[PDB]
Amino acid sequence: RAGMPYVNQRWLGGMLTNFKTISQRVHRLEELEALFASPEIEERPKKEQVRLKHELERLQKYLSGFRLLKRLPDAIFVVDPTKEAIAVREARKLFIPVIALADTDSDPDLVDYIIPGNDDAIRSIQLILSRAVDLIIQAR
Amino acid sequence: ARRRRAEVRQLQPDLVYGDVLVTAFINKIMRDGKKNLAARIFYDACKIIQEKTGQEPLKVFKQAVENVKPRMEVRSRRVGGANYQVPMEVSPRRQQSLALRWLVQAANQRPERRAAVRIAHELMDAAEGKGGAVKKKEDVERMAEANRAYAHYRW
Amino acid sequence: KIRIKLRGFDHKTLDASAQKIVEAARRSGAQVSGPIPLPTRVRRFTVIRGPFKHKDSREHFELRTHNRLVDIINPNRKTIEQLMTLDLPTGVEIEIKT
Amino acid sequence: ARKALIEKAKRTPKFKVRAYTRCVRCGRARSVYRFFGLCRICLRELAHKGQLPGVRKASW
Amino acid sequence: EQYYGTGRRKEAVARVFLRPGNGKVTVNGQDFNEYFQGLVRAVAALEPLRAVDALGHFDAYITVRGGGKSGQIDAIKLGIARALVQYNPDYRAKLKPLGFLTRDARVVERKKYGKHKARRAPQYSKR
Amino acid sequence: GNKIHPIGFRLGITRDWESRWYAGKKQYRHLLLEDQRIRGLLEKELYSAGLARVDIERAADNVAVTVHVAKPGVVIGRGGERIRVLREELAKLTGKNVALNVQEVQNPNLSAPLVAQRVAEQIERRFAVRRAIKQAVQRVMESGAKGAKVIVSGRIGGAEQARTEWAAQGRVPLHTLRANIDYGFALARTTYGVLGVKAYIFLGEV
RNA sequence: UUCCCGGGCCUUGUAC
RNA sequence: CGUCGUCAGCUCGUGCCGUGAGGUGUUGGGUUAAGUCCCGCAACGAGCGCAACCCCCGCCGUUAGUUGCCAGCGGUUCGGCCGGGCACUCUAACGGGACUGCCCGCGAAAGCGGGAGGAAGGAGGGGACGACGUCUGGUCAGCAUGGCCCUUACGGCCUG
Ligand SMILES: [Zn+2]
Repeated sequence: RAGMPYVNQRWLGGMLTNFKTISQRVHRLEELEALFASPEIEERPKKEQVRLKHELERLQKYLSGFRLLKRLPDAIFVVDPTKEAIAVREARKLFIPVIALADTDSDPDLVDYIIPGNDDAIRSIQLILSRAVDLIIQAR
Repeated sequence: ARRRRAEVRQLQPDLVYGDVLVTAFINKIMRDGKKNLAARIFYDACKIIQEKTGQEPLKVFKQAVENVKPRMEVRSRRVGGANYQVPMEVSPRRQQSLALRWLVQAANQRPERRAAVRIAHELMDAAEGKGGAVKKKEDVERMAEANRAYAHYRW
Repeated sequence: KIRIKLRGFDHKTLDASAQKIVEAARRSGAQVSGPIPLPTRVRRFTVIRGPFKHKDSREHFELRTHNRLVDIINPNRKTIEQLMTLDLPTGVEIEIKT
Repeated sequence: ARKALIEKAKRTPKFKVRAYTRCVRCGRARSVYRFFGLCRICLRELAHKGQLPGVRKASW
Repeated sequence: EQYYGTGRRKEAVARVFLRPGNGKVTVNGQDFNEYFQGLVRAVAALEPLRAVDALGHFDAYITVRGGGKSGQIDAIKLGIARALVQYNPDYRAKLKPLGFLTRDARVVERKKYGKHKARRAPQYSKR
Repeated sequence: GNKIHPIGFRLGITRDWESRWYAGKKQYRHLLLEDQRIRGLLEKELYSAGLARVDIERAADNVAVTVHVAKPGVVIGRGGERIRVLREELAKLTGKNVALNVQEVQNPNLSAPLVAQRVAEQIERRFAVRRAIKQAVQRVMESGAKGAKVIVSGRIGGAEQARTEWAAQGRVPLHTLRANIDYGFALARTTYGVLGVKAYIFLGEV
């Protein structure tokens, strides 16, 4: 419910420091997605089609949402700064400001803009994220 | 085998009797892949049984089968370069295997000139409880249960 | 009443030649029997891959000949002149027998 | 596979039975086939190089 | 009127023709029993008949070619199965579970170079 | 080891026979012998021209020879005289009115035999082996050529011990049938013996 | 899968 | 060309760690015939590998019926023998079909157990295919070639 990308399955190690390599996978996913919707699929007998289906499914699961990033982002929003410490390190290394919904077991110093709250309790995340996205939409 | 369980092949039941034990028996009689000859031998033998002994030879065959069916077997074990003929339980499949095997070898062992008469005599005697196959079964049984001290080697 | 023999090593060019002949004949008036496929003949050569020893190598090669039949019925004169004129592919071999 | 041996096989040897077959490429006389007139090694090489019309790797 | 089935097993091919009648079977213009004379497995051909309370309704004309006697019988079996299926589809519901509508597809394996016959390696000793 | 011929593996599909004609058992041997003789003569002569392939066709008591050359200028000559004598040669060798034809290969960097003879000549001229191989593979890679691989046999730089060099880049799927991998072998003769060079080039699929 | 033979991978002591 | 061995392994690009040699990837849990696949994991991929693409066998269909075949017709000196017909087998070419595809249940997933439809059911059965390399492996007597050696002889021709 916004133009902003997201990562919600598993943070692949090196989405930022190795952005080009992951962009290669983005391109690959684009090419597959184009191919399956093309009238040239009558070649490549059924079994190879099934293999390509598996490949496409995997890339769709993992790389969905990330596809929107045509280049490096402008900021990062993380639910848990500790669970996603790798993303925090990458953002720090590439001078990308960090927004975190931290808790009692987090490091405040590693986040530029910190929201002291909860990481469990679905209600809390719902409220915070809803407010944030509403502020995003309103300011466009 | 290291992974699988080696599924048992399901034999096609015999035509005249509609039985699988008969098929297994005739298969065990087989040599050089001559099915027709083995079946002819079996049929002649059962006809001889019918003439000599009043009742149907199917029942006498089966009765001999569970007569010559053992329960204990001794198996070798290699611990510190020594032999340990531990007794062990036999599954019904294994029971059937050795039963049929002993029956056939004993049939071939008789001094009668014709094969059919040999197998018929062995069958009737094994049904009664005398002959080579029976004596061998009590042989293996007495070899078993005589070294019960080795039973701790569960294996 | 005229039988047309097609022999080849490559089945594709043989089929193309047979198709050309049948089409040309069919255009030229009278009907034809149609392409009759015949059992291909196979020659086999087993060799030793090694130049000196290891007689357990034994690579295989095959040479197969494909056959056709046309059997044009009710010959027409202009049909006849239509034959022996159409240039055949290089690989294909032709034979005519009444 | 001496040269002299190569030319010795190309003359009528006064009788039929003395005549035999030599490889037309290397002069071997041990594994020559009537159909091609080549030894097994030369046959294999030429088959692999694709210089034999219709001859192909067999598998069935 | 023609109830037809193919039947193929181990290189043997059959052609079966069932028609209403008193239950007379003939192969190659000869009696069944005479043709497979002495073969204990002959009766292994027509249990597809007795499975469906046939053997009293159908006269059979069989033309069978290729393979050996056992293959002959198996081809006949599959042929009659297919013909009975062609007669009335419902029979399938009671034929398939018994294993009569499957085409057995095990043939002679190709003899392989380096082996005596396709599996058996030449004996070697004194390692 | 002991990889098979990449061409012989694909005779059925993606590759085609060099010789295209039919003959019975009665006259197979004679045609094959004369074809071999023709190929020998042509390879001996036109080496300077940069020979690629020799196609032999027969239709009816006649031969249609097609020659793939890097530079047709050498073969044809100043006003088409050379070919004439060449024709005569073949006409003298086998008296069945042969019809010589010349075809020029587009972008000679994408023909394995040409790369092979080039590298062989480099070796014969006492070049540095490794550097030459890297240069060759890079040159092949520049002109599309989805894969390139070059192997040199042994006896590098007149050494006492033979050794394979080998170098490749791109995709070279030798195991896939639908590969269309072009193959070329050349032999180089030097003061210290013979060297073998192999070149594989991978061009698309299907 | 205890043992006989032949392999693969992961673990530990003394030399290049 | 043989063998390790049709064993499953051998590497690279970019990014991360360490001052550096280097490491990660390629380890751990599980599962496969497999570095096959899933999850976890500072790594994401790629190349040679495996698998697939190719051939044969197994089911069906469309073109094609002579030297192949003979179900329903008419003769037959009763043997497809003739007249006759491509229904069937076959013969070849082009395709369809098998994909854990559907259902029940068990698992976080790869998957597992059991069913149905099918000729075939969980790499359907074989073939061709041999990775980086090891073995100073084999072959100068298939051939090609470096260096030595002989050239009234170690060359060549006949009989035994
Ligand atoms: Zn030769």
